[PDB]
Amino acid sequence: RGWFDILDDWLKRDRFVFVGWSGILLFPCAYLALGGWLTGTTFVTSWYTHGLASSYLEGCNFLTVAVSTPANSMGHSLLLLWGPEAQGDFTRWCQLGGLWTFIALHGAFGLIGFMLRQFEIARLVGVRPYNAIAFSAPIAVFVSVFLIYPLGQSSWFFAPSFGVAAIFRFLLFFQGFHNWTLNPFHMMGVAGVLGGALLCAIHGATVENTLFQDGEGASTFRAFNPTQAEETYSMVTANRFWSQIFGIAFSNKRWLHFFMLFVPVTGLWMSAIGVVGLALNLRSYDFISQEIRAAEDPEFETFYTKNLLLNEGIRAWMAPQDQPHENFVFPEEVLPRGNAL
Amino acid sequence: AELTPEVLTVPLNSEGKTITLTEKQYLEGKRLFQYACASCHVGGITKTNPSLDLRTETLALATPPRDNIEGLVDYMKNPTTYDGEQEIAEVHPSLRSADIFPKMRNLTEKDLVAIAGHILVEPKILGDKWGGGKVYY
Amino acid sequence: SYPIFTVRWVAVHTLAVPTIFFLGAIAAMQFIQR
Amino acid sequence: GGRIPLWIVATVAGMGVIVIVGLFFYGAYAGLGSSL
Amino acid sequence: GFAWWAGNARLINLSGKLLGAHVAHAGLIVFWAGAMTLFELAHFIPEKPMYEQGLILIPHIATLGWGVGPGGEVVDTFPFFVVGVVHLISSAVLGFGGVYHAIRGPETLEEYSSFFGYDWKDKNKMTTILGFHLIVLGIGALLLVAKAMFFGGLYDTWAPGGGDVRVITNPTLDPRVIFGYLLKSPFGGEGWIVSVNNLEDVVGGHIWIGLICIAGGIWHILTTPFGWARRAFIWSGEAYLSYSLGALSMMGFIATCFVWFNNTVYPSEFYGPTGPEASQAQAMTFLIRDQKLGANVGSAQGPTGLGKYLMRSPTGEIIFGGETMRFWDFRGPWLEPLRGPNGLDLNKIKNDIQPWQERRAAEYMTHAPLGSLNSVGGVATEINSVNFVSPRSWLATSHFVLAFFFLVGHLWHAGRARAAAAGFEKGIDRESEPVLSMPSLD
Amino acid sequence: TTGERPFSDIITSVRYWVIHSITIPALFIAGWLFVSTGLAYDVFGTPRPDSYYAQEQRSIPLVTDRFEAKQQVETFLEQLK
Amino acid sequence: ANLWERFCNWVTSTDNRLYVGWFGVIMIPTLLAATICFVIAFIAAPPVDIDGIREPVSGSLLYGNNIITGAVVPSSNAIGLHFYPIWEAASLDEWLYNGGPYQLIIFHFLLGASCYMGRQWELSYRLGMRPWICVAYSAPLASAFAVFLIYPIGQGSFSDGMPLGISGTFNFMIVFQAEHNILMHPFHQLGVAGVFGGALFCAMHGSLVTSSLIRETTETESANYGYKFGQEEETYNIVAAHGYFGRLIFQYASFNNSRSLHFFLAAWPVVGVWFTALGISTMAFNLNGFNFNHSVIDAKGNVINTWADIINRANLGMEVMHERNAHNFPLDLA
Ligand code: CLA
Ligand code: CLA
Ligand code: CLA
Ligand code: CLA
Ligand code: CLA
Ligand SMILES: C=Cc1c(C)c2cc3nc(c4c5[nH]c(cc6nc(cc1[nH]2)C(C)=C6CC)c(C)c5C(=O)[C@@H]4C(=O)OC)[C@@H](CCC(=O)OC/C=C(\C)CCC[C@H](C)CCC[C@H](C)CCCC(C)C)[C@@H]3C
Ligand SMILES: CC1=C(/C=C/C(C)=C/C=C/C(C)=C/C=C/C=C(C)/C=C/C=C(C)/C=C/C2=C(C)CCCC2(C)C)C(C)(C)CCC1
Ligand SMILES: CC1=C(/C=C/C(C)=C/C=C/C(C)=C/C=C/C=C(C)/C=C/C=C(C)/C=C/C2=C(C)CCCC2(C)C)C(C)(C)CCC1
Ligand SMILES: CC1=C(/C=C/C(C)=C/C=C/C(C)=C/C=C/C=C(C)/C=C/C=C(C)/C=C/C2=C(C)CCCC2(C)C)C(C)(C)CCC1
Repeated sequence: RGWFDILDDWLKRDRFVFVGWSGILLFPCAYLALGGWLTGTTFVTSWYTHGLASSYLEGCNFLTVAVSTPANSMGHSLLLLWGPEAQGDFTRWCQLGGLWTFIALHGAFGLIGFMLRQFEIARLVGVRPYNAIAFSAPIAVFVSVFLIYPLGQSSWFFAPSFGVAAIFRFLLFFQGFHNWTLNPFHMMGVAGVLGGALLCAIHGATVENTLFQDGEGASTFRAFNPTQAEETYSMVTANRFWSQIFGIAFSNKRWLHFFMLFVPVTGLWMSAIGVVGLALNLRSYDFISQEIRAAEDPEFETFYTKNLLLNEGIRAWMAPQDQPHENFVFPEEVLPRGNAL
Repeated sequence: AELTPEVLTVPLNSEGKTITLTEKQYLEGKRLFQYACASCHVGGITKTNPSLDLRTETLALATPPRDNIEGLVDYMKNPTTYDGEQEIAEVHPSLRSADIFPKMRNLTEKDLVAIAGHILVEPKILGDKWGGGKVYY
Repeated sequence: SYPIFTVRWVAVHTLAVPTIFFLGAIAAMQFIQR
Repeated sequence: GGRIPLWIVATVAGMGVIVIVGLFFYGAYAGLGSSL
Repeated sequence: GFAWWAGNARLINLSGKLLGAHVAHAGLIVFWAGAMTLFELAHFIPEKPMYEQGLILIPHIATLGWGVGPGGEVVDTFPFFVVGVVHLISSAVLGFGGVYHAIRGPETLEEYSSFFGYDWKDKNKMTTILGFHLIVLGIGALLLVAKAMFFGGLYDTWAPGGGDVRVITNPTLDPRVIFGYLLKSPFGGEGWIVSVNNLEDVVGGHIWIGLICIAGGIWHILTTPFGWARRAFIWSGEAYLSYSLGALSMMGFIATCFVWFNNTVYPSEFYGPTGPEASQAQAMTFLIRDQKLGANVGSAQGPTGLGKYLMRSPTGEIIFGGETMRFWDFRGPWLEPLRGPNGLDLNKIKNDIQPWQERRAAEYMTHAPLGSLNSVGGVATEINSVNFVSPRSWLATSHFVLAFFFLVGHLWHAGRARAAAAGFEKGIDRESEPVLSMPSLD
Repeated sequence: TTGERPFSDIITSVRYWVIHSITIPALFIAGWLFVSTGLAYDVFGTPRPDSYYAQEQRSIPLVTDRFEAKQQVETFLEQLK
Repeated sequence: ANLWERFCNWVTSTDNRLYVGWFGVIMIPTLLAATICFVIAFIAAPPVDIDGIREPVSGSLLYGNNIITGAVVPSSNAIGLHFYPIWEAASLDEWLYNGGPYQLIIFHFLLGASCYMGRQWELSYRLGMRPWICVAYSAPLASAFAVFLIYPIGQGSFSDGMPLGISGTFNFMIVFQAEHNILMHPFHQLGVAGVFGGALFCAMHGSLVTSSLIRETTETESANYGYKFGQEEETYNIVAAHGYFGRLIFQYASFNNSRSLHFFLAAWPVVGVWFTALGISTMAFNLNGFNFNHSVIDAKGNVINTWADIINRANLGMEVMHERNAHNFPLDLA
């Protein structure tokens, strides 16, 4: 019964918000990532890193406000407050993009803290730790996208900035420069997310329409008791229904709920891998066979060659404002354009 | 930067006399321009004839010159083609055609100056964006 | 016989307090003109 | 102890959000960020 | 049985309280029709087209021929005011009937009176209420006939001279015409009933529908439903709510297409040009501009080999080139003067275009029904400046959304009506699960 | 169920609203002042509407050095003095 | 015993391995027609002049496409919204050049899929079920109607409906963004919310049920064998799941009623997708995403760009390049 054990006691008390040992990492870091994002979006500009306004103070609304990435010139600098870039000056630190590293790193340690909490609470309660395991998928996306991707690039400048329209911009960048929609790892992600949403909706709907009549009321919610031993819907009728509508159905509730874990988690992991490739401009940009034929045969046209024309438009039209440090000057006559437009 | 009188100062006539608008006048003219003109001249272009714009250099070479308050107030009364040779009130909003262009009816003479002033100030602020088109959005 | 200050008290005010301050600043902001 | 009826708390809080968010939408049309 | 969030289902068998709900809701509808109009009129500026002003109800009144003269120029604003006031006033009376029947009046009607009281499963009573409402509907449709023929007429965008209010003296009664509309393809160049392009057919169809409605109203009063009908339908309040949710849904989709395509009962003078119209107007505008410059629009080959201004539709008709080739089915009063029987006539184009046609095309091209949710006008890459979203987009989008949700409402209530009728809407009896007495599939 | 005071019981209590009818507007006013005084601009370095560009300038003042970047935006800020 | 009553009995029989039903009577031929036509066109259709400008786009495998780039190409802009059955063509060669298969496929598919929804209602009634699973499916169905029918109706052409192909899909979503700024449209944002949240709650619910399986097996066998089909007891401990999840967040952000939970599971994605389907359906009538281009300017009136202006620059590059030969006049009004 020493101090360590006394603190364990106190951390693990059953209270409205459980603390745990993981709370020591989670809570400060989660609160600081979120404070940094609300602080930056309210007050802080992107003028010096990006030539953009990005805060409510400047006239931005909820969609356009962002905590923007540091200037490309900062490389992959940690941009510590006390570091040689900002030399302790909090004002300069904001103006140089320090809040982006602040948010990203405190955010990274918070996700760790959060998944530690999932492990901690599951051990204390005596459940298997599959919810923690599932949470590995959001971690993978976060690190690959916000950390790995810009680390393979020239700077943090090219990571996503923390904001609604700034993320939209990130999406469009990845189409035009990486042709990310063509990437089978994104496609596997798409099918995991869409497959997830489908499973979510189809499983909720099935339970609600194979219910057992357990209460007298038109409102079927009242007739469930959290401690009842009985399944509250018929798996048998659900199974016959889906077998006759769709041909196959689930017959094993355990497989079903595992598959629900499996689909979206795997989807996310696959997309993380592909972003890791893009860290290196290692893209699924082209099909070589298509380019060779099309170079030689100017009547050959597919949706594949149509979409690269659009990526070419995107790059040339957005690059100068989206990468100001490159001092891209594209005179009117070099801009790719179709007829009339 | 801000809306200083140097920028709010524009040619009155071809002689070279000048006039210094007020902020109020400039915003008056910007508002009036959105009301009566932007549907075709948003950002200084002309959607129904992209070949003719409201850049100052273009107005300078119009016949008669239109890079000044007098020439613009006149144009809003009796608009001509670019070489001056035909009056186009029948197809261009103007006081002379406020019967067919009803928005022009409640435009007073100071309204016309504020519209003209807006047109001459905006290129000094927006630069090549004024009448440059989507390339500069 | 309830406690007043709890861990709970603290998490609530850790968020609620700067939320209001922030709402006041963003309110003042709607009257800024160029 | 439990004096203010909860339904009153809810309506007044309710209209306080409406009010503040209305201000933000009004601000979209006035001043900074209005295009004007 | 029902929770607070399905609480209005507590009124299903409380006919007096449920009348209160309906009449109080009818009050809300008249209130908004009145209040909205007064809002629109208080904000209306006559110098400006209605479609630059966010107006959806003043356009409906002008269309009936009040307040406007030739060109759609507004002459008198008082008809608009009157319409607002009388709707607004009337809603206090429906409000009053509503709150009374919902709170103070008899909870159920069938004891105070065997006339107003009803049971949902009384197939005779229900068809009689149907009939009364059919007759009302019938009269309503004739009210429009009366206005068009005996009280001042309707606005006619096709009137020779730019449009004007005209009395309809020769409504179309020929059933080959009236009903022919109902058998045209809904596809392009046909457009089912959305293609009605003259007020004679509009007024004549309303003669027919009024008659038919009055007739069917009398029919359903005198009859009870036949056996094949008795066995095909679910007879309950929720079932009937479902039937009408479906019908409203279908009507809503039709209305969407009406306001989007039709420039006759939604004149473009008031509502703005249609999508197709604006797109035709652009090709017209540059055709006009370029030919004034000397260009030979008939002989000008465009990038693709297709004519730059003028080409052939798949059935040969001469039409505008560019992407608007898809819009060659458009007809509008500003364009038809140029149409000969092969389509657009090169000689009328060379020689007979007028300043007013030029003006109209320039206007409609710069008022195409494109804009952002925050009412920035034009293509989505356009800069701020023009505050504008066409009334047609506002009316198309709103009613698509409502039509859709009423279709979901139909499915929700129709499915539920079936299951409540068969007795398993609350779930599966564990002791008698139908599937457990059925053979296995394999 | 864990021993803290129920939330529903607090916000209807008279004592609660006696404190918070002060503490909430005070915080709302504090935040107002943070902005209305101009302090928020100076703390964070956020440009005021008149100080994005110098008068005849349309160059963004974009940071271009890693270890001289502090001196760079300091230079740009004096090009408004 | 009467012939027709016996036919009706077979149509509605719950003993057919696959339910037929009256909705099935329409669905089976329409979906066979659409499936068979699609399969043949994907492999072998010749190029289709999608944009009406005599610039045919090759979509099938035998014409130099792979699985990723091939598509059944939408019908000609020259046709617009006109109905183009085979028998309206001079010949199959004409019908193929102008993109007839697309119409045949999409009209049969939308019918057949509509009837699929109806079929979900009908078997639900024959089996004594509650009825609303079909309501869940109306969300994907609405989505398909938006991109194959609604958006074409408002833009005036099936040439702007979504291609039946992988890269054609991408083409459609890039052009949609240029012309409608769909990213900045609240209804698309609700779609993402509905799709991301759907995936999240799929994971959550799967991981929580999986976490709280009751030990019924040894370490050498799949846990799945701890559940037997049709067993009457539940196979996980929902109080244990509530106790873990309520403590992961706080008690009252966690469900203890399995009915409310599974209804929440159903509603969130269904409604999000209704909205994103409605986004497409209303951008069909060009009520586009929020436009904040040049919304922030300084004291002089210089434009201060935001992230919205960067988005715009990207949108503009899409705009000017798409259908690069099809536009003769300066605005792309549809
Ligand atoms: C507890 C969780 C936690 C975690 C995990 C972090 C983690 C981080 N923070 Mg954050 N921070 C926290 C809480 C936390 N912070 C709190 C509570 C505050 C409020 C003050 C802040 C405020 C804050 C700011 C303002 C900044 C960070 C930054 C950082 C980063 C750099 C930290 C670093 O280099 O440490 C270095 C120090 C250590 C690792 C300590 C090691 C302990 C040594 C080994 C013991 C030495 C003892 C000594 C020898 C004995 C006595 C000696 C003698 C003199 C007597 C990192 C991502 C920076 C950042 O994000 O930049 C982008 C940054 O600028 N933090
Ligand atoms: C168009 C909207 C509408 C209408 C017309 C009704 C109408 C009705 N509801 Mg429903 N309801 C609605 C929406 C609506 N509801 C919504 C949105 C919800 C979800 C929150 C519910 C939830 C709900 C429940 C849970 C129940 C009802 C019940 C009822 C009925 C009796 C209520 C009663 O006794 O009031 C009692 C209320 C009062 C005495 C308060 C005052 C109310 C008045 C009418 C305010 C009017 C003010 C107005 C400005 C004055 C104008 C006066 C002038 C015209 C002279 C009544 C027919 C009840 C029922 O079925 O009873 C069997 C019931 O139990 N409703
Ligand atoms: C469709 C709507 C509707 C329906 C079915 C009913 C039905 C009923 N009402 Mg309710 N009521 C309504 C609307 C409705 N009312 C409205 C709008 C008001 C406010 C004006 C009232 C105010 C009201 C009161 C104050 C009372 C009732 C009562 C009753 C019951 C007996 C009425 C009777 O014998 O009148 C017999 C016939 C008449 C009175 C003839 C009236 C002729 C009408 C006014 C002309 C109709 C013209 C046209 C259809 C209306 C449109 C005009 C407009 C477009 C300009 C009965 C169940 C009574 C009750 O139940 O008490 C316990 C009662 O005291 N009602
Ligand atoms: C609100 C309007 C309305 C409603 C709800 C009803 C409701 C009813 N009618 Mg009445 N009816 C009405 C108006 C209405 N009627 C009018 C105005 C008339 C006069 C013409 C009639 C004349 C009438 C007769 C003569 C009969 C009924 C009968 C019935 C009952 C059976 C309905 C049925 O099976 O239809 C279902 C319809 C079918 C199964 C076949 C319809 C096929 C059409 C072509 C479908 C088209 C759908 C398509 C998508 C839309 C395009 C339209 C097309 C022309 C292009 C039911 C109570 C029957 C009954 O029992 O009466 C006592 C009966 O014999 N009705
Ligand atoms: C004529 C139209 C009509 C009528 C009379 C009914 C009637 C009824 N419905 Mg149906 N329903 C309809 C249309 C209709 N519905 C449509 C179009 C849908 C599609 C979504 C549904 C879907 C539906 C469901 C899913 C259920 C019902 C149910 C019911 C019953 C109780 C509903 C209740 O108390 O609501 C109470 C009202 C509320 C809880 C408030 C809802 C408010 C909506 C969601 C928000 C809209 C907000 C607005 C657009 C923007 C806000 C702006 C802000 C500034 C305020 C009642 C018999 C219930 C049932 O089956 O019981 C028999 C039920 O479970 N309805
Ligand atoms: C954008 C999509 C998205 C969001 C917003 C999101 C959000 C969340 N998911 C959580 C959980 C989960 N997510 C899961 C699966 C998934 N989650 C997904 C997608 C998302 N998940 C997908 C698609 C899946 C499917 C595999 C699982 C399985 C779980 C959980 O178990 C867990 C939970 O409890 O869910 C109910 C919660 C973690 C809370 C937390 O860490 O607190 C601590 C907060 C911390 C550490 C701060 C992190 C700081 C972040 C990373 C950077 C800063 C962000 C800014 C402040 C805001 C930026 C906003 C602009 C970008 C617009 C949180 C509600
Ligand atoms: C960064 C930093 C830091 C920290 C910070 C913090 C921690 C902050 C916090 C902050 C916060 C914490 C904030 C908050 C705010 C919030 C807000 C601003 C909110 C808003 C809201 C709203 C507006 C909403 C509304 C609504 C709507 C709209 C709808 C729905 C409903 C509701 C009501 C929700 C320090 C110092 C360490 C130092 C370093 C740097
Ligand atoms: C039952 C119920 C309900 C409902 C209710 C309702 C819906 C109501 C109605 C109501 C109504 C619906 C109302 C109405 C009203 C009206 C009024 C009261 C009017 C007024 C007017 C006036 C008085 C006029 C005046 C004027 C003139 C004459 C001229 C111009 C100007 C002016 C405007 C000034 C609720 C939900 C709540 C809940 C439960 C129960
Ligand atoms: C006014 C007008 C007009 C005319 C119109 C008319 C005269 C219409 C008619 C209409 C009609 C004449 C309609 C009808 C409709 C029908 C329907 C809509 C029906 C439906 C049906 C159902 C829904 C069924 C169901 C079922 C089945 C199928 C089986 C068994 C079961 C049941 C019965 C459920 C015109 C355009 C010239 C012009 C302008 C104005």
